[PDB]
Amino acid sequence: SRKTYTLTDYLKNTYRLKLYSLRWISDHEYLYKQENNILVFNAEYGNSSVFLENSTFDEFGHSINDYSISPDGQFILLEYNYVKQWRHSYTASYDIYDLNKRQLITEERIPNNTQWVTWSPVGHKLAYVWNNDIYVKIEPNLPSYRITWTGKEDIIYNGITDWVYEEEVFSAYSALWWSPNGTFLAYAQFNDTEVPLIEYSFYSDESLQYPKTVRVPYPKAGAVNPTVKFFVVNTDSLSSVTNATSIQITAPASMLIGDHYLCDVTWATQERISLQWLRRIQNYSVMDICDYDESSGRWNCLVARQHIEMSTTGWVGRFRPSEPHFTLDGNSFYKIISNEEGYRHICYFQIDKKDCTFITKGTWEVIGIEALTSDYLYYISNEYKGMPGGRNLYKIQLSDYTKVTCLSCELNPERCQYYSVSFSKEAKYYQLRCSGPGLPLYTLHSSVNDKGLRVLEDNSALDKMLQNVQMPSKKLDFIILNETKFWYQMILPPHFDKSKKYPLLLDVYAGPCSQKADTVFRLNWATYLASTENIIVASFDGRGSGYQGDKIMHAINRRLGTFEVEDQIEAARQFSKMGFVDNKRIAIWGWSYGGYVTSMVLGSGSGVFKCGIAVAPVSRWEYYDSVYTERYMGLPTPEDNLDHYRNSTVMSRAENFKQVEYLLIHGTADDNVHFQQSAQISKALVDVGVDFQAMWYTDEDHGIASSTAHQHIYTHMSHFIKQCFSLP
Amino acid sequence: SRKTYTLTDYLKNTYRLKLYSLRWISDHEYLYKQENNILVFNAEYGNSSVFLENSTFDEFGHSINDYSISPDGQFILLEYNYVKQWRHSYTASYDIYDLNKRQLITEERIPNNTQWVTWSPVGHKLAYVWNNDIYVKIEPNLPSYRITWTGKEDIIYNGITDWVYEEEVFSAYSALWWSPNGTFLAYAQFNDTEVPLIEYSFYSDESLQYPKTVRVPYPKAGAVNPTVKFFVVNTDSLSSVTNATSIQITAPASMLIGDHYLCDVTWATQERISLQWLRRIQNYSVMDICDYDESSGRWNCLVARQHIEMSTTGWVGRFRPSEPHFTLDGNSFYKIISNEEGYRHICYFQIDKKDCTFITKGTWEVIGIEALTSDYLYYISNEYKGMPGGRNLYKIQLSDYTKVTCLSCELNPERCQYYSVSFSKEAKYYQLRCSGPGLPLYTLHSSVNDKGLRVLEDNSALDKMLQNVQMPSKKLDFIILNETKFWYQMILPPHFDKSKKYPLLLDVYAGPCSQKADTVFRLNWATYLASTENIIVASFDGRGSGYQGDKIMHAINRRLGTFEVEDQIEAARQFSKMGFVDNKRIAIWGWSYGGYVTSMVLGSGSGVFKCGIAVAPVSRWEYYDSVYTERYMGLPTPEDNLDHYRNSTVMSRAENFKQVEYLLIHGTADDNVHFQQSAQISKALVDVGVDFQAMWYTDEDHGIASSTAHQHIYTHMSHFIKQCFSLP
Ligand SMILES: *[C@@H]1O[C@H](CO[C@H]2O[C@@H](C)[C@@H](O)[C@@H](O)[C@@H]2O)[C@@H](O[C@@H]2O[C@H](CO)[C@@H](O)[C@H](O)[C@H]2NC(C)=O)[C@H](O)[C@H]1NC(C)=O
Ligand SMILES: *[C@@H]1O[C@H](CO)[C@@H](O[C@@H]2O[C@H](CO)[C@@H](O)[C@H](O)[C@H]2NC(C)=O)[C@H](O)[C@H]1NC(C)=O
Ligand SMILES: *[C@@H]1O[C@H](CO)[C@@H](O[C@@H]2O[C@H](CO)[C@@H](O)[C@H](O)[C@H]2NC(C)=O)[C@H](O)[C@H]1NC(C)=O
Ligand SMILES: *[C@@H]1O[C@H](CO)[C@@H](O[C@@H]2O[C@H](CO)[C@@H](O)[C@H](O)[C@H]2NC(C)=O)[C@H](O)[C@H]1NC(C)=O
Ligand SMILES: *[C@@H]1O[C@H](CO)[C@@H](O[C@@H]2O[C@H](CO)[C@@H](O)[C@H](O)[C@H]2NC(C)=O)[C@H](O)[C@H]1NC(C)=O
Ligand SMILES: *[C@@H]1O[C@H](CO[C@H]2O[C@@H](C)[C@@H](O)[C@@H](O)[C@@H]2O)[C@@H](O)[C@H](O)[C@H]1NC(C)=O
Ligand SMILES: *[C@@H]1O[C@H](CO)[C@@H](O)[C@H](O)[C@H]1NC(C)=O
Ligand SMILES: *[C@@H]1O[C@H](CO)[C@@H](O)[C@H](O)[C@H]1NC(C)=O
Ligand SMILES: *[C@@H]1O[C@H](CO)[C@@H](O)[C@H](O)[C@H]1NC(C)=O
Ligand SMILES: *[C@@H]1O[C@H](CO)[C@@H](O)[C@H](O)[C@H]1NC(C)=O
Ligand SMILES: *[C@@H]1O[C@H](CO)[C@@H](O)[C@H](O)[C@H]1NC(C)=O
Ligand SMILES: *[C@H]1O[C@H](CO)[C@@H](O)[C@H](O)[C@H]1NC(C)=O
Ligand SMILES: *[C@H]1O[C@H](CO)[C@@H](O)[C@H](O)[C@H]1NC(C)=O
Ligand SMILES: *[C@H]1O[C@H](CO)[C@@H](O)[C@H](O)[C@H]1NC(C)=O
Repeated sequence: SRKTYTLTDYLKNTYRLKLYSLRWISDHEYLYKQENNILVFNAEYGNSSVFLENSTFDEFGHSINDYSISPDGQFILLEYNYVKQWRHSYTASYDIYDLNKRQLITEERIPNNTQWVTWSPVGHKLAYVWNNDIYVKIEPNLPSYRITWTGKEDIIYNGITDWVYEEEVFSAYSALWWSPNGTFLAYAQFNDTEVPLIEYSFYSDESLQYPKTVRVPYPKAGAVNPTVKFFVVNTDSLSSVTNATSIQITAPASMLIGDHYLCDVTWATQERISLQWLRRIQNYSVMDICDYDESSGRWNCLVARQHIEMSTTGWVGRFRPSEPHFTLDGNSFYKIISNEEGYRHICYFQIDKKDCTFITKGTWEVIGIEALTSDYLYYISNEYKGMPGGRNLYKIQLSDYTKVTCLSCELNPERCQYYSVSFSKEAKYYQLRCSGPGLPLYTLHSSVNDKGLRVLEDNSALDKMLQNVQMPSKKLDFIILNETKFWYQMILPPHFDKSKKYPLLLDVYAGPCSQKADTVFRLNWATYLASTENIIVASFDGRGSGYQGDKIMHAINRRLGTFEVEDQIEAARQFSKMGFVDNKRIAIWGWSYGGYVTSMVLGSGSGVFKCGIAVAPVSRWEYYDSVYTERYMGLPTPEDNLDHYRNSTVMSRAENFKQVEYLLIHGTADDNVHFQQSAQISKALVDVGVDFQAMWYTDEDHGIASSTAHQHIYTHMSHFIKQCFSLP
Repeated sequence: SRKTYTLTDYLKNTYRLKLYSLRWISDHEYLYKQENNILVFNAEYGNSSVFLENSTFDEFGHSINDYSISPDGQFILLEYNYVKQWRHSYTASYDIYDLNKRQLITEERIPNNTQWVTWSPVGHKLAYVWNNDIYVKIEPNLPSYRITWTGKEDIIYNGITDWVYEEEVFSAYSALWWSPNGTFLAYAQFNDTEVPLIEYSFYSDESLQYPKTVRVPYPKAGAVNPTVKFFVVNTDSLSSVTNATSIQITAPASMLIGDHYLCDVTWATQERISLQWLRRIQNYSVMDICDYDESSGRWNCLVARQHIEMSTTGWVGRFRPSEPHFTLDGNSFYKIISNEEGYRHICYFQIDKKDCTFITKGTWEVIGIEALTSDYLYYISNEYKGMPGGRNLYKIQLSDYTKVTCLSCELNPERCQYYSVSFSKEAKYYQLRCSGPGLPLYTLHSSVNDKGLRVLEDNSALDKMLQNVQMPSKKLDFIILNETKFWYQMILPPHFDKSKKYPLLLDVYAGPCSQKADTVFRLNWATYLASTENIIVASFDGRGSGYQGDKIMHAINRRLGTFEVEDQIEAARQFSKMGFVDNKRIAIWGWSYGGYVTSMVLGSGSGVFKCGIAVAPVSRWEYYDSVYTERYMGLPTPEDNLDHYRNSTVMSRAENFKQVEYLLIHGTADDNVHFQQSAQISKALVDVGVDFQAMWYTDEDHGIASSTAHQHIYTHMSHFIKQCFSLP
């Protein structure tokens, strides 16, 4: 009976989680920002010298957005004038500071408006992208060599991804890859010549008299995609009297007979590079393994060494083919592939032998491979307790596959069931991040004996303040439909009394391979809704969700907008059954795919929901980008899946919105889910004569993430939900 | 105590006003459509033959949008495939039907996509515009002659106006003018080369995968305007072996020294044409009077016959310089100009004498000159009863200026105080349209003796149905501020009991020279609000309004967004004083300028209003079009009026919205008041953390006038108002 977690608490960020972001630099040391002084810590003993002080750049003259230290400690890269583009891309200006000579490098600098910069993985070589071309600097103070000359704004991209490659395939702006010791620089080249443009108004400061039209090469579903090429250049034989020789590695022939994507590049040795390609119909992929050829000076990709990967029940990978991890000599590698029972497990490959050996099996999936030593492989899985929403670090003995030790399950089972890990340069040490269900807990460990060295952060600061407030609780459980379990989670109000009728808000994402029912600790809008408004905020992972094998995941293949929406409605019904839910007060809300599902649900006239909110929803699949959409729906042609594209829009369900209160919200400068989508919904609802609520956000994009917009939307949503539930 | 006027009554249009739209064809006959048979009526005796039957075109094969009969009765022009553009512009396809030969003209037809068509004023010559060029047809079946070759989409306009000329100067798409007997075709040419474009998304049917970007030459305030040229061509000497000759008529030299507009063209004789020009700073204008010069084949405007008109207190004209009406010999003309007491009266000019003589004076304005015979001039004025919102037909004896007869005041003073008139080809007859405060009443009259011939329509059909419903009443009165009267109107609920506290909705337009307090009979949203919801819907004409002379009209010169908004707030206060108003329930709403004022008012934090709705508001003047904006504000430069442009935005008042409930509504395809404006408001409110309501209308323009959008918005607004007033 103290204060509750209020809307303002969330919005103003009064209760803050501490983190412990460290960047390893050797096998023995790491860096950490402390009161703006980057410090170097000794993994073993824990002592720390100051590496650089908040002082050093008092009079830089510019506000410093980020730093990045050369792998050999000698120089430090300074990032300023940060201007965001899409989710990962941005441009900045850069300056290099010599640490020996305590000075800034004044001549032959990095241009203003640089799109990407990266060090070589050892030493202090530099590669950067400027007006879509790649440049290399051997020494920070020396003149840079030009690698490509073809770069052209919104047409040719060298070393950086276009829109759809950034967002849907690499999850990165960067499209260049150094070889381990820095000899080679590989890069992708993207030709967007015939990719159609999305165009939308941007309004800017009210001083701007005419609105700007932003235009972006963006392939909607079934439209014309970019084409890609791959090159490797030798930075050691750069001339300054000759243009650099870039060596192309063509796609596999099987890929060349139609549209495809380059979807993974991973160096294997100093002279071996592995590449993964994927057909536009994303159920067939091929891996190439290429060796440097001394006498030719090109890259030989032995077809004997190819490895085909495909799926009959859906698409390849969770979102794309998994990345390989090679052994030091690079003759074999481990990779997560789905077994024949449909479960994602670690497989073991020989460069030239065509099959592989699973080194794990079970009714659970490997989340990712984390580290590879000479006789141990470390990975994260959801095996422990057989709960998919959990997350734990395991290690397996390379010389004996039965010897599997769980490195985190036992460490604190009550507080910690969701871990991630960050290893040191050779895995002498590792840092565990526990993120639920208790308050996050960062610790350090040495791999040699798996000894827990010390506690890095434990959020006891926050723990104090939090017993001062009536927090909500989280139940993670499952229900059974057709004797398979489907997990749900519920944020329950403080003093939850199971005999009363609570109003319930269904929190939905439901996208392919999504997981909204997990054991993470979160301070968010739902916390406020439970704590202050006594609303149960529930999420449910139905068909289509991940981490439970392909029978659940691929269940929506080619059939988006069906099973995942019906299972959501079902879950609602089940919650009524549970008894502590007010029947006549169930709501639903979600963002992106979440908004689509919300809308599809509200549109189905199942009468289960009183109302919902869709934020930046997809409304019909022909509008979303090709790489994502087609991965699940294939092509919107009559020979393929046009029928289901058309059978699955929100607008056809417009009529049924007559039975629900609806809130449509969408940022006008949304480059991802275009405003178009919401605009099509409103139109549909107007036409069939349905009242609803609406909200645009001028110049906000898909994040609606700008400070004041963020507060404004949640505020507007809160009022909506309260009035919908008749709370005061 | 029967049924009331409901929201559905308004939206579904259950109670319909009958009209009597007649198109005169001679001095003795007129046409009238009647369950789809155009009939010719005999003005004198009232009998009627059928002129053409709904039958004639049963199997035309196309749906017929409109007709237009050649002045000489021989042919009939048929308009189909109507596709709307802006307020007046559209394109259509056309067919000419021979009435003698009872046939359609099959060869040498009018192209699909014709932008404007018009007959010569006598005979059956044709002029049309296609891809921005002018063509003339001497006979309907003959090949057309090409007049201009320079026409170019969105750049060069021959014979039609660009955006801003259509909307703000000619109130017409058409920019060509026949001489009285059809000898000459005058036309304007518009060069939009450097006029910047407004661009906005259009979404179309949901089948359209990528949104279309509409782009339109549109000069915002202070931006680069179009330039204009004026030509006359002789249609009688057209060749078919020679490109046809267009004599240009340059603007006044005094105009060529800076930006200007052509703002009126009016033929005076068979060989005399009058032109009015206006400087971009719209307080100085010049009239040219041009004669055909047989000897040069050219047009001569003696500088000695020019007539300079200007204003020191504001701009010239109500919205532009008034049109001249010439005597038959074309040596003198009448024109409405403002006198030195500031009142708009009819002035009498001699082509070459530099002064003019007022033929009316008084504390009232002439609304317009209607007809001119050899010894009588007919006009509409707001003189009767000294009420500006009234409207009556007067006639003045040309031979004696003291002999002024009021032709309509007395006809039915109780039912009729707002008249318009339509004269026959020589003013032998005239049709009065009474439009308030009673139900509209159309009658016919002969001018010879001013005898009322018969009643054409009296809406008794509607009168019947209307006593079956509890209608509201309208009070028209004034209040006094600084011993001048300012008029208000109130739509009062049925059984209005002056001792109760009613909730009040302030209906605002407030634009320069506007009039929202008049005696017209209207069936609209306000009727519903009064009748069914017992809300007083009030309007108030404050400073800036028209028809009361320049001291009231010009009061907001260079100072938009001040006096007109403060007077609106004042009026609200006055209504509280009246005693029958609920203090804590005053609302305000308006559209366009009306939305601007509403917003400015809500933003002033006068605490008088609980809430308001802005539909397609102007938010800052730099966004609206040049011709309108500058007419009142001048140029947004530091040497001129930049300061007041900046001191008068809605967004700077954002903070004060914290004290009111707000609804922002705007059509996304608004080519007039661009969506941009509302987008800037929302952004401002978000940034300062103010909650509000919003609604966009996908693909609707400034009218929000499409059938389903129209119903949807008024519905959405109604809920808003009801909840704001706590009404069931
Ligand atoms: C952190 O301190 C260590 C030294 O402190 C530890 O030495 C161990 C041998 C052990 O006995 C332990 O109890 C003790 O606390 C620093 O190691 C140093 O490294 C460099 C040589 O490269 C030198 O500066 C020191 O001479 C050397 N110490 C020893 C005794 O070997 C280490 O530098 C420091 N780390 C930082 C950056 O804070
Ligand atoms: C990047 O842009 C900046 C800012 O526009 C440039 O800054 C100017 O640099 C020169 C130094 O000789 C001076 O003329 C000015 O004093 C600078 N302006 C400021 C505010 O510092 C800069 O030159 C550009 N840098 C690079 C790497 O080209
Ligand atoms: C980094 O790896 C590269 C690639 O193997 C090494 O470069 C080779 O060096 C040896 C000489 O010791 C030669 O056999 C090859 O000709 C080199 N490859 C070429 C042509 O690039 C290099 O030794 C490694 N280390 C460095 C130089 O940092
Ligand atoms: C319309 O008026 C025009 C001129 O106002 C008349 O034609 C001109 O005037 C006289 C009379 O025919 C001639 O001397 C000229 O040759 C004519 N000008 C030209 C070349 O067009 C014409 O008579 C009138 N037509 C009608 C319908 O009455
Ligand atoms: C049109 O209006 C302008 C602006 O109101 C008038 O010019 C102002 O008046 C006097 C005399 O020119 C000056 O002291 C001001 O500096 C003027 N202001 C500006 C910005 O022009 C002008 O008199 C009017 N008539 C015209 C076009 O001659
Ligand atoms: C209408 O009638 C005209 C006939 O003239 C006589 O009409 C009688 C009704 C009567 O009033 C007499 O005074 C008139 O002299 C005829 O000539 C017109 O052409 C007719 N018009 C039409 C369109 O039918
Ligand atoms: C390198 O390539 C560019 C473009 O092809 C060319 O203009 C430039 O001259 C070349 N430089 C040398 C050294 O040949
Ligand atoms: C990929 O999936 C599509 C759609 O079901 C189908 O046409 C094809 O058989 C699949 N191809 C392969 C190689 O699995
Ligand atoms: C054609 O007009 C006459 C009016 O007298 C009417 O009787 C007939 O039914 C009409 N048809 C239409 C379409 O109104
Ligand atoms: C105009 O359009 C229709 C449809 O394309 C065509 O059949 C017709 O003949 C066209 N001709 C004209 C009127 O120029
Ligand atoms: C008339 O004008 C146009 C454009 O200047 C020219 O191309 C055409 O050849 C001319 N022809 C005639 C018919 O005189
Ligand atoms: C950053 O500067 C100093 C340098 O050592 C650091 O100790 C301190 O905590 C920070 N300075 C302050 C007091 O803000
Ligand atoms: C069993 O599967 C789902 C849940 O997985 C269930 O709701 C459905 O009714 C059954 N089968 C189907 C989808 O035909
Ligand atoms: C009279 O005009 C307005 C009308 O309310 C008022 O604001 C003003 O104070 C009065 N007088 C003067 C001197 O402006």
